Amino acid sequence: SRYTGPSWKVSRRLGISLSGTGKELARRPYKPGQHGPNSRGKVSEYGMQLTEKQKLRHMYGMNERQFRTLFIKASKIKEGKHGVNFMVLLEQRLDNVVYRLGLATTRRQARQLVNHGHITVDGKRVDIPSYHVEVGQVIGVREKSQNISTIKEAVEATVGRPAFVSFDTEKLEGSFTRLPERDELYPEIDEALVVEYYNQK
Amino acid sequence: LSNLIEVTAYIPGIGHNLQEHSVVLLRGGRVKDLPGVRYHIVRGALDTAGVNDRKQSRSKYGTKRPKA
Amino acid sequence: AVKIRLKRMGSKKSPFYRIVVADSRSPRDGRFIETVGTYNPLKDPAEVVLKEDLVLDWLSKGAQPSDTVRNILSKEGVMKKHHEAKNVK
Amino acid sequence: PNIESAIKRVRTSANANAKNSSQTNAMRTAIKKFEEAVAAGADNVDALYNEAVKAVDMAATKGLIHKNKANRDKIRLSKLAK
RNA sequence: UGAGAGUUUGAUCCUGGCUCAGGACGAACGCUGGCGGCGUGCCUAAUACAUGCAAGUCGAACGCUUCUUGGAAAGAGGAGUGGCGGACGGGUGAGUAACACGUGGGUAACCUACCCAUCAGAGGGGGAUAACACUUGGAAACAGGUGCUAAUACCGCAUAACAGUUUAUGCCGCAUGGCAUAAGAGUGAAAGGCGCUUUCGGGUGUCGCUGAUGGAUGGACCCGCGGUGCAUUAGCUAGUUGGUGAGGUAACGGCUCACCAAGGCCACGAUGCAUAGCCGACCUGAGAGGGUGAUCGGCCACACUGGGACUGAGACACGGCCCAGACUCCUACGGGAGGCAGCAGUAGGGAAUCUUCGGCAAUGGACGAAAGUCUGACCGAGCAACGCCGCGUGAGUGAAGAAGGUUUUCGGAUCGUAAAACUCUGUUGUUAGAGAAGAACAAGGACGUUAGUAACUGAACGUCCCCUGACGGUAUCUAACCAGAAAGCCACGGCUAACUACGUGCCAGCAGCCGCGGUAAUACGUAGGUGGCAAGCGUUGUCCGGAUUUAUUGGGCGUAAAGCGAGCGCAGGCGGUUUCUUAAGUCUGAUGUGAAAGCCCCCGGCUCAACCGGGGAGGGUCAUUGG
Repeated sequence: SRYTGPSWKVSRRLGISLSGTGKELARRPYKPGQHGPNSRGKVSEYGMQLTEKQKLRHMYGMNERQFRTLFIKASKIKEGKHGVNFMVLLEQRLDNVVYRLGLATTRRQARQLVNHGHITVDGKRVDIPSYHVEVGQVIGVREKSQNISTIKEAVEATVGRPAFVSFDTEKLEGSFTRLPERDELYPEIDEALVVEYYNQK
Repeated sequence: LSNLIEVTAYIPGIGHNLQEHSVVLLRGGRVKDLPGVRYHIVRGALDTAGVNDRKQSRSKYGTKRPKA
Repeated sequence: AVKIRLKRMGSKKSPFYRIVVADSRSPRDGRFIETVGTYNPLKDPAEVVLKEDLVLDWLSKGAQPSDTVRNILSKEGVMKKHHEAKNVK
Repeated sequence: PNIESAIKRVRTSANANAKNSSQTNAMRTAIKKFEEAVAAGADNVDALYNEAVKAVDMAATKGLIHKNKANRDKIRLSKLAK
């Protein structure tokens, strides 16, 4: 499964945008349902760690088993911290590479582009979105049929291109220069609440 | 029971169809109503039948999904 | 009846083989004496690795190859060396 | 029996048993015939010692006693007469 | 790499139990389900078993017989004598508390078919028998009698002692003794087949045959140490413990005998009773630990229940023999036949566990000189969300919030950018084209080299032609078409994330622990909404954690549970100061070993991942030798 629901209730429940600052929390910044505008008392310190974890899980649209295995894998580095290495491994998945490069507006669109077989790493096609893109691998746009309507238009309007992403808008090749850093990556949510959430799992 | 030791067992839900000499299935679970009862029968698993109003936790009580 | 034979180590339809010296009564994947090289039927020019200093020692003690082991031991030039050590002295 | 080859082994081994027992009894009586004449103190005492030795030796080439049993036997008899 | 919470009271602190929040599984069952990849699937009655298959092969060891092409040579069948195989491979865990297993050693007490090497032989004779032909008794299974015949079948005679044993010599070892050399005494084997040269040539290639010695491989025996409950189980032994001799075995030995003696084992747990195959490993834990021994590998034990031997290099024998017993079956009543804990399958037991499938193409195994024949091992296919992993059931833009549902103080709020509408996409689906790797070979032809030869045939490997796929038209790749076929289960009073209506009225019902329900129930039952997970989601059972709640790590005994009513003392546990010595504990170095697969570290291949491969570390309370 992935998810198909209204995708905007989700942001109103975390209190974070999740869609490139394009405002879902413009009107009614409160939660969904009857008891939306009428908030109530405090939230535990279990609700806080759960809310941080859900923020990160819904950012990149993955499921709970895969999230937890990625977290367990990031723990075997021991070079740096354990939340930084996590949120950095999270960025190296082929879906974020298409999002950051700029071939798609959303992450759902980028996911459908990499699922339906329209992109290639090093020339060879790769079809599965949880792929692990390493540093220095020019991912391309299937030079067979790169004349599609939405890819073309979403290359023009560059809302955000980062300081670790390289790209050329003629051959349509991009790559990571090097690994990013927390200052360059959502210094807003957390990586410590999420680490504590998995201590008693 | 098949091993020939005797026990009493609670039958849950609203309304059943159990009569003398009908064959049933037991699971663990102790009721806190009176002594001497330590088991539950499971609804909709043999001669016993699922309850016929439920709409909310039909996986217990053994109710099938209704088109309503 | 010591032998030099192949031993299957793939998954289901991607086989791999270890070259092994075993007593002939043993099961194909059961007990053996020691391992002597490797062999890969895929990988279009098939891959052989082997020590070839234990093959020449077992051969001179009466071990005997199977039919495929003899083919891949002559493609490596091990049977010629046995020839030049035994019937030459 | 069920298998065809198991039916042949039955008669083959029956025949082997027959002749094996015949020849073992031959050897045993040769030895005993020497012993009963060394226990009497009789003339013609080295010839039947020779014959008993030969009997044991021939039984060992017919696959009836192992080979160490034959060494043991010849030793025992040697210590009795010669 | 060591997280806690609720619950004794009118309120408190301490003690204390009970319960919950994490994992995992050969799982079962309730509701519900789209696919691929890799794995897994009688835990119960070691219950009883219809039907098919699971072990044969050799005509280049030997005589016969039937055909297809009266004397003809080949091809294809049939039984028989003889060799080798049937002790492997495959199944199960009933017995077993012991050298059964693990780890470390010993055998100067040992055996070993096929395979590799070395030395020496391979001479000359004899008497039979199955088959076949005729014949008797048989319900049958099957038994007898007469006559002829072959061999690599069988038996004696020769020749061989390098084997064993005894004597002298030399060297040596941990008692018994070991090695090498010399003699002396009695003794023991053997078989041919197919080719080449064939002047009688009498020579020779190859595969077999006999004796002796090594290697390899497989087995046998003995020893140190280690892993379970009960003392509401303290005595156990009479071939028992030792000696002398005799027999016996591959082999040492009370292994078994006759005699002689009175010994052996036990509080450091003998004996008995109950339970159990053992290990690599697997789950959990911060660790020390605790709980399991299913898939895969190693060792053991058993084969309808209980005794025995025979053949053989090897069995006291898994689809062998003989006897007894229970059970089942056929019979002319005199008698006969059988053993799924091999693969499928059936009835029964159970909460519960699969097809009476294809093929020897690949790897291994038996026989054969080889083509080959056999192989339910094995390689593939079928069934099942049983598990792990991967990808879907669309994507983008879209408002004053369309209709409807729920609520409302009747203004509105929420389901909700969610639908609509516009533009896109084709992983999947469908239809149509193309389309694999897994295969290396044996055999058969030509050609070369080396060691043997009088010489050639052949031997042993090199180079080249030629020859084979069950899965299967499978994976995969290309073209067109369509958002169309593909979301459910649990919870929402506190623990613990997520609230309002209506119905009912200590009823109907709910609960893991606190506890809810008697007119305005966020705790029962529905609806709207919300939370957690998702092709799954909950429930019951079992184990480790939380539990310092058996505390070595790591607790206590004035009043909470807990100092024997007091002394005297055998065994045990622990002991003042100091000089020299020893090296049992302790510390340390080097060498051997602790299989493979697993966990872990680095690297690499399947579009990724599960999964697969290569190189390492780790794991001993271990042994030997030096400080």
